[PDB]
Amino acid sequence: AIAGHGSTILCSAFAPHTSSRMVTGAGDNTARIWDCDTQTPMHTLKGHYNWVLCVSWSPDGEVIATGSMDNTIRLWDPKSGQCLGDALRGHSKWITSLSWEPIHLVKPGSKPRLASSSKDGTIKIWDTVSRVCQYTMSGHTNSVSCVKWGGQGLLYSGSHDRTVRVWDINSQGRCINILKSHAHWVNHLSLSTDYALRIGAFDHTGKKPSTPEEAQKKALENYEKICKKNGNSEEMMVTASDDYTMFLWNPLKSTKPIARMTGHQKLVNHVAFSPDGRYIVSASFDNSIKLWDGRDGKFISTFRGHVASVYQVAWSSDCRLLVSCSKDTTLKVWDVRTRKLSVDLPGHKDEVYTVDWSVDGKRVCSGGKDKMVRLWTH
Amino acid sequence: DALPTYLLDREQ
Repeated sequence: AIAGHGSTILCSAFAPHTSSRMVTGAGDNTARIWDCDTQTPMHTLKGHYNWVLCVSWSPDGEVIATGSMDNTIRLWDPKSGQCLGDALRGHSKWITSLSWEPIHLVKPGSKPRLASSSKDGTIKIWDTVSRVCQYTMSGHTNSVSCVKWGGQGLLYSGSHDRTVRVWDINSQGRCINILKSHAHWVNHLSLSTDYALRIGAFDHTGKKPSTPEEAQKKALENYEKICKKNGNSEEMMVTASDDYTMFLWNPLKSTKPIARMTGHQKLVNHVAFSPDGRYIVSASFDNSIKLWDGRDGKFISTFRGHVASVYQVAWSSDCRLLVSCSKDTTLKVWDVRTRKLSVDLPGHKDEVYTVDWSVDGKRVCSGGKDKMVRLWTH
Repeated sequence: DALPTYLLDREQ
């Protein structure tokens, strides 16, 4: 439990290379990097005129992107704490999501691009080095909820228009498919591989590549490690919406859902594949968390114990445990093998808005309406 | 108020 934020915390993320570094965003228009070894602040990121809504590390660990209510995006250096230039303008409403291009589809010695979605129904591709809007993906007729840069050169966006759109980065922003199965606001979106996409060339030990060539190697190595289970690369996608349901996809392979996984009694606000894509877990406003099979999408078990709406879930690296935050101020980490609660955590005094597992599975962070960051260590 | 991304455009 460490202070240092003047407003309610809205987001957080651990470093893809170490469990000692964590960035976070609040409504005090600032962001902060932390030392998880000493539980103390490190840097303060300033230059935003409004709430910092979402933060996203770079899969190489060199750059920190940040999205805000002020319709702009800022890139930062995690060690120095300096803004790497002027803001990234061209959005007319607030930023909803950030998605980085994975290292394996990125040339060695070169830096990965950045994708951002907004309430303006568009998604802009930025050049992090040259600082410019390379592409502007538009076509959604309502707010875009979430965007994910797939490890196969495709970007998937979900929106309030009950539609999930697929974008091709190898065709310079061309839209190749438009998925229409949902019947309400698509709230979130998770890929079977976005753990590998997030950590790029790093691993569970934190071993860094010695040369940009090695980074190009391990990036494709870690990605093929997971997306291949039959002999060829296959990445899956789950969507969550306000129609109480979810859909499993193999979008490139087929424009039609693999399964319609149903059973939640209220809207599904968050969904997350396992780090190995084996399980699927969904958090909903009916105070429940349901567990599904990552391969075919069959219902497995229900996680019970929350008294209020569940806001978000985060997977541990060992694919056995997972942590959740809810409106009822508490954090709970569940065990997939016992299909029930592992240990209950001393939670906050108010609503908890964000959680995260460290990549090595050592520490767990959280923050919310009481303006206080909390760190838990397994 | 300062609500998160998913709680914007949501009411009590």
